[PDB]
Parts: sequence; structure tokens; C-alpha cells
Amino acid sequence: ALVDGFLELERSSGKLEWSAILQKMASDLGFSKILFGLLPKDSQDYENAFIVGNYPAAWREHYDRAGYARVDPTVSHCTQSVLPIFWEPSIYQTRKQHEFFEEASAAGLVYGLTMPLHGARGELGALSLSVEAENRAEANRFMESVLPTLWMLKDYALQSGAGLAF
Amino acid sequence: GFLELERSSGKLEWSAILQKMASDLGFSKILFGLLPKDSQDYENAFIVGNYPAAWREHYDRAGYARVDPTVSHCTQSVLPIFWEPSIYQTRKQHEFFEEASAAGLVYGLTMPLHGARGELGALSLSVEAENRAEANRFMESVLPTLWMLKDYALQSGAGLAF
Ligand SMILES: Cc1ccccc1C(=O)Oc1c(Br)cc(Br)cc1CNC(=O)c1ccccc1Cl
Ligand SMILES: Cc1ccccc1C(=O)Oc1c(Br)cc(Br)cc1CNC(=O)c1ccccc1Cl
Repeated sequence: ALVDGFLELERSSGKLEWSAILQKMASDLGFSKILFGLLPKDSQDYENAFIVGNYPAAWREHYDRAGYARVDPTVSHCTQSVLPIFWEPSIYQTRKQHEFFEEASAAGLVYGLTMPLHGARGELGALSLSVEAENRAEANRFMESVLPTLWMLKDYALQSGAGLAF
Repeated sequence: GFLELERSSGKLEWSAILQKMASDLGFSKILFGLLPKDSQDYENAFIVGNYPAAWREHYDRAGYARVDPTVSHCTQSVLPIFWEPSIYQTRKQHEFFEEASAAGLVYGLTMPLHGARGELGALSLSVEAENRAEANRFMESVLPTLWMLKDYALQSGAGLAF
């Protein structure tokens, strides 16, 4: 129930409740782990982004410490496009990106996609969602099956989330 | 049909592809409008589509971008705005609703466009129906597809425009 979810987000109070609702929307849809990240207009301060979700804490910590925002191919994608980027080995091209892939894989981030977020007031962000699957073909099958719902979800989360972050 | 949008060469072909996509989906007339980062020069926007020419000319001449409630909505939101009578609130907006309605833009919605490089825009789509309830039923039925379509149109259109 997408619209119901949105209304729940917009009747929530504080970051904890908002994050619980969003995570449950994603979980119900069939995704595993999620990260919603948002920066205000003109900011490139990734290490101080508004971050929501259930990525493993030690991974989030590692990412900040290693300055992976500068290497993560989804981040660079988000600066150039409003279209999703699917997590495939082909997006990891540089030597650093291969290292990144290995570390993200260890944290359970193998299959999934990232939806770039570009808000009405210049907010810049991402909604990333991982998928538990036995192979790429099955992960892609699931993602296709829910892509239209998720496409609406990312914009509802952006509109609501932007008000909470800022 | 985003690959068709990208395969295309020039505005004429792009416009024809987008219009067909909207028609095939069940919409009547469409407008894709786009401005570059920081611009509020609505009278010089990049505009694509099949809105009646006389209507587009009127909108520019009356400076309706100052009163159009979908324009204000786009500055504040990434979410659709359906063309409900309730959105036209001020005296000038009532007049706008009357004139737009005469142009065949009675039922429909506008999807705000916010590009990765700060582009600001709208994809507006009108629906022919016997009443608003019937139009609203149709729009809800194709909304997921449209929601994808607007982002594909934006990514491609931004390249074409700028
Ligand atoms: C805040 C922001 C703005 C614009 C674009 C991205 C972000 C953002 O939150 O980036 C981040 C930040 Br900070 C921290 C972390 Br942990 C993760 C991301 C986004 N990257 C991914 O979700 C991802 C995708 C594929 C494989 C591995 C990973 Cl880790
Ligand atoms: C360029 C732009 C940026 C941001 C938001 C909108 C635009 C844009 O193209 O606005 C315009 C411009 Br210029 C010209 C015209 Br003719 C129409 C619009 C958008 N408005 C509508 O489509 C509409 C909606 C409901 C009822 C009647 C109408 Cl006419």
C-alpha cells in the first residue's frame, strides 16, 4: 500500500519512526536492505549526509572512513542522471571501484539498484535497495516486477524525506 | 521507448515519439517544458508537444507562468498535481482555469521535472473523458507507467534541450 505508506511517513514524528516506515515499505516490496541518503542544495559533504536505513553500521562507518563517496560509481551516476543504476560488476571499472565492490559485497550489497534523488529545492540523494537472490537473472526478474512501484516510492520518499532532513 | 527517445535526431522526431507514447498510453495532448539551472525565464522555456499553438501563444502573452498553480507546485514538489478545480484558488487562477479549459485542458495532470544538473520542468498530460471521475480513474490506472515515463523524458529531453 504505497500511498498509505506515504501518508504514514507524513504523519510520523522524528527520524526513527520515519526510517521504520520506509524500511517496512521496502521489505514488504521484497527488498532486503535500504539506504536513503540526502544532501542539501550545493553540498558535497557526503560524510555528513542525512542517512536513513538498515545498511550494516560497520559498513556505513567503513564507507565514511575510506571516503568511498568519491569512488562509488552510484554516487557519480546520481550527479548526472535521474534514472536508476543497477548494481552490476560492469559499473565497477577503476581499480579502487573493484576494491569497493569486494568490500560492499562482503557487507551483503551484491544485487540491487540505486534511484537518484533530485529534490525541488536542489536536494541531492539516493535511494539504494539490495535484493537477496541466487543469481543475477532472478534478481533482475524481481527488480523488473516491482520497478514501477519503486519508481513512485523513490519520489514519495524524497518529498517526505526532504522535509525531515531539512 | 526511451531508446527511441535517445535514438532520435532533432526536436521534431523527439516530439513525435513522445506524443505517440502519450497517445498510446491514452492521453490526448502533452506538454514537456524545461528550463536550465537558476532560470525563471518561462517565456523562453524549451517546450515540446501538441498543445494548441494559439493556447501556447496566449499563455506567453498573459504571462500565465506567474499564476499557473502547477508551476508553483513544480517549484516545491516532485509529486504529480492532478488538475482538480481545487488547485485554482485565486481570481487570476479561476480565469486561467476558464481559458485553459477552452483550450481542451480540462482533465489531466502535471509531473514536475527536476533534473540532475538543476533543470526545472513539467510534463503535463491532458485526458479526454466524459467526466472528471472517469478521467481520474484512467490516470490512476496508468500512473506507474507515467511516473517512469516522466523521468525518461527528463533525462533524454535535458540532453536535447541543453
Ligand atoms: C547522500 C547522497 C547523495 C547522492 C548520492 C548518494 C548519496 C549517498 O547517500 O551515498 C552513500 C553514502 Br554517503 C553512504 C553509503 Br554506506 C552508501 C551510499 C550510496 N551507495 C550505495 O548505496 C551502494 C550502491 C551499490 C553498491 C554499494 C553501495 Cl554502498
Ligand atoms: C518550463 C517549466 C518549468 C517548470 C514548470 C512548468 C514549466 C512549463 O513549461 O510551464 C508551462 C509553459 Br512555460 C507554457 C504552457 Br502553455 C504550459 C505550462 C505548464 N502548465 C500546464 O501544462 C497546465 C496545467 C494545468 C492547466 C493548464 C495548463 Cl496550460
